[PDB]
Order: sequence, then C-alpha cells, then structure tokens
Amino acid sequence: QKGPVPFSHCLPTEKLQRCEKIGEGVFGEVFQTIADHTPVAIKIIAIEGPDLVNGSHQKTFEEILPEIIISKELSLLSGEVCNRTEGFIGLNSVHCVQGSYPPLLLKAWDHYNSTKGSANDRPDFFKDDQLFIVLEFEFGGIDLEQMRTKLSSLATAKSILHQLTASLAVAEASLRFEHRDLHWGNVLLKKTSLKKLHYTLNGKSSTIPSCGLQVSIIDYTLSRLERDGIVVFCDVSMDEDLFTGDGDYQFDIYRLMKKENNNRWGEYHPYSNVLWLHYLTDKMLKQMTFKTKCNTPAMKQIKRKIQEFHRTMLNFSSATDLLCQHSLFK
Ligand SMILES: COCCOc1ccc2cc1OCC(=O)N(C)CCCN(C)Cc1c[nH]c3ncnc(c13)N2
Repeated sequence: QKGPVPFSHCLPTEKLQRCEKIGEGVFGEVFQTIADHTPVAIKIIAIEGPDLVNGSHQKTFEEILPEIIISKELSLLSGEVCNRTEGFIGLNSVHCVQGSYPPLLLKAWDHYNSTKGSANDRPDFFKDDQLFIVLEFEFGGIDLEQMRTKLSSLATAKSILHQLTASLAVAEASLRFEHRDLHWGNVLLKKTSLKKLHYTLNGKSSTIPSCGLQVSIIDYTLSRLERDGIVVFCDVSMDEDLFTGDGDYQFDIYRLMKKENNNRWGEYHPYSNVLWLHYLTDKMLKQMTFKTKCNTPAMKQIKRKIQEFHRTMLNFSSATDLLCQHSLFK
C-alpha cells in the first residue's frame, strides 16, 4: 500500500508510554492505551518471518488476512441499516509496521509477566526488519471468565445472553456468520450508561435491557462468513488436536460442530452459534457466581427461564431462530 510504517506511526511516544498489557496468545499480544482521552486496545502480531515465536511459526500476511477481513466486516455492522449491531469489537485501524519491538512495550510486557505470568516469549529478540500487523480496536472491557465472581445477578446473565444472541443473529442474517470459538474468554464486558441497547435484524429494530453492561465479541481464529458467495473461513478439517480436548464442555463443542458440518468447514451451519450459546448458558448456570442470588420471586423466575433456555435452545436451528422464537427474549 504506502509501505510498512514505523511503530511510531501507530504508537507515538505518549500512546506507547500509556500501554498496559491486557492479554495474550500464541498469535497476538494485546495492550490497552489511551488516545484522545479514550481507551483503545492494540493487538500486535509478528508476521512473515522465518523463525519461531511463542513455539510456533509466524503467520504470513495471507494467513492472518482472513481474520482482519472478518474483524472489519463485523465491525461494519454498527453502521448498517437492515442488519445492524454494535456487539462485535469495533475496529478503528489496521497497520503493517516494521521494526524492532519498542522498549516501552517490553516494559509493559515485563509488568504483566511479573504480576499475571506469561506463556509467551519475551518479545526482545525481533530485529529491525521484522514486520507486524497492529490492529487498533475499541476497548471492550474484561472477559466473562475473568468476571466469573463479579456480576450482579442472573438478570445480568440474561442481558449478556440476549446481547450475544442478537449480535450473532444480525451477523447470520448479514454475513452467514459463524463464530466457531465463542468460549468465555472471547466475550468482553464493559460498563455502559445506556439502559437499553439497540439492534436491527432484517429491518426490524428492537432493544435489550443492558443491566449496565455492554458485550463485545472478539477472536476470529475459527470464524466463517461470506459475501457474494466468497467464503472466508479457517479450514480445520485436517486438525487433530482441536477435537481431542477434555475437561470442559468447551471441548465438546468442537466435536459437536464437526458432527453438524460433516467436517466441511466451508459450509454454513448456523447451528454452531446455538452450540456456543448453549455452552455460554451452561457457564452462566454452573460456573459463574453472582453477588446477589435469586432471593425473590421475580429473580427466581429469571433463574427458571434461563434454566429452560438451557434445556430447550439446542432445539433451535440458528441464533436467528433463538432470538425471534425463544420465549426467553419475549
Ligand atoms: C486478528 O484479530 C482479530 C480480532 O481478535 C481480537 C480482538 C480483540 C481482542 C482479542 C482478539 O483476539 C484474541 C486475542 O488476540 N487474544 C490475545 C486473546 C484475548 C485477549 N483479550 C481478551 C484482551 C482484551 C481485553 N479487553 C479488550 N478489549 C478489546 N479487545 C481485546 C481485549 N482483545
């Protein structure tokens, strides 16, 4: 395009100085910083190099592009008309950067390592020819897993499920979207002053009581969508390890997706979104713990309705089917 830029292009000194690490994986470090008084999240991925990072080869640009494309398409839903949702993490910009890792980022990396501990290599070995993709996203808050003991009540749980269901439905309708890896580390929660959140599905607008939280979906490692019959997806048909996990219902969902799609990952099977929503519902009922339990009639009723959702939702064919037809959302 206009060639790689230096890190200073995306992260000028003041923005670098305000970086705090907030997350990691094999193929991405994520930092929070502040620009124009506003928090943002910065995801940085080393690309195109020959050598190992975090135990695996670096993605090429062509290998990571699908996930950037998916990010952008889902972000763009916030500005659409017939199918509109703000429930995917908003993408502000994408740059290809060249250079050694900024010493100021290493300081932030070290602080996270000392306090939370890292599975990753200390990123101090990259040379001045190293390419990276730097993605700036809106700040989404903290993941659901990390909020295990932090939510107010099962009313909050209902809002979260409703938000996720609406977002996935809008994406099914617009993009024939499947998330395919929507475990509780990929659902982000942040405070909102809005009492109700707004979405539009096939031209019909409606609202969701927020309970003070806004949900953002993240991580498109395994996601699938299409436009004009061009399908963007991660082909895991030859992956062995993804389907052999144990110890958590999460790992059954990979197997159940493979059963549903006959190991054909290019196809559209929006049932996979139902499977993830059931897994999240299961987490809400079994692993989340709330500050206020259902100590009244109205609250014991919400508990009952979420229990019924758990028992019935797998008989729906899509997030769209669930949103439009399930008694929980009436
Ligand atoms: C090619 O990229 C496609 C988009 O993928 C992502 C966008 C935004 C993300 C995470 C994304 O993928 C997963 C990933 O990179 N991790 C390091 C694991 C999760 C780290 N989170 C939870 C850190 C986090 C906390 N508050 C946030 N506010 C916004 N975005 C965040 C985070 N992460």
